[PDB]
Amino acid sequence: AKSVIHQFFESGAKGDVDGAWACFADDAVWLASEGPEPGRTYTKTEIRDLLVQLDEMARTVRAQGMDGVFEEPVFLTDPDKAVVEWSLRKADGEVVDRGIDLFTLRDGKILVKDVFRKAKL
Amino acid sequence: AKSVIHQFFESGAKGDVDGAWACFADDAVWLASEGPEPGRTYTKTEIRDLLVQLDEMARTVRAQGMDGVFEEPVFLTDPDKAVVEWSLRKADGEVVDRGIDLFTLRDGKILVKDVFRKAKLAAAL
Ligand SMILES: CCC[C@H]1C(=O)CC(=O)O[C@@H]1CC(=O)/C(C)=C/C[C@@H]1O[C@](C)(CCO)C[C@@H]1C
Ligand SMILES: CCC[C@H]1C(=O)CC(=O)O[C@@H]1CC(=O)/C(C)=C/C[C@@H]1O[C@](C)(CCO)C[C@@H]1C
Repeated sequence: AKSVIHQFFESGAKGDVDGAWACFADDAVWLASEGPEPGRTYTKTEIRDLLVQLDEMARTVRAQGMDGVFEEPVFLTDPDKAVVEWSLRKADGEVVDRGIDLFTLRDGKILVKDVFRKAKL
Repeated sequence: AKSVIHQFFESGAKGDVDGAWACFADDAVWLASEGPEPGRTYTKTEIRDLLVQLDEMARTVRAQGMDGVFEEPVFLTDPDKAVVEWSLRKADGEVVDRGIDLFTLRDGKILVKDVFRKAKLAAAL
């Protein structure tokens, strides 16, 4: 892969939960886009179950004709940070979900995945 | 300022709506965190009222010990794009709101301000 962020999305796209989980450092956090904190902090032990959930949601939206698009990661001037823009589109192209992840890396592992999404409210 | 992004947050914090507005290109869009799009698109003519609404929003949080923090922009490898992380916090430090802006700049003006915020919830399902 071109980077550990590329590896994470490539594993996910493959359904390799274990491969994606291994992209995270043992002290990593996933800062979810919704929750009381605001957002929600998931530690590495808690992340694997999130990846299982996401794999089954991915297959369910695909069966409805939806298309999940993850843009190529763009690194910041700080090379240990990068953003990944993403969206969910109906089959014709309409966007129903859109967000961005801010990654923090350390020593080739993901240390923070900070997830944001538009509120279609 | 050290960039038009620095200028924008300097002028907004002063309540200088006109100065903050002038940071936007005439064809700029402010993509708000919430709406049906998802998010909500504001063109430059609609941004000024948003800036006034936000200006009286700031007074009401200011008038309650709440402080907003806007981090220095960090640019992408595309030097016309940058992220600004931000947070609103109570006096005692509790985080009330937190988000990130993705800026697209062009010819020294803001072309896109793409706003994302964490959703404060007990749970999503
Ligand atoms: C199980 C709940 C966990 C999600 C949240 O509620 C918030 C969060 O921070 O984490 C998750 C949200 C998240 O990460 C993304 C990228 C969602 C995007 C969607 O993901 C799909 C299902 C593909 C993944 O396989 C297609 C679509 C673009
Ligand atoms: C930065 C505004 C971007 C907002 C939108 O795109 C519309 C929306 O739905 O959500 C976004 C986020 C939002 O609304 C708030 C309230 C952000 C913080 C607040 O900004 C103040 C007014 C200072 C800026 O001058 C003080 C306070 C910390």
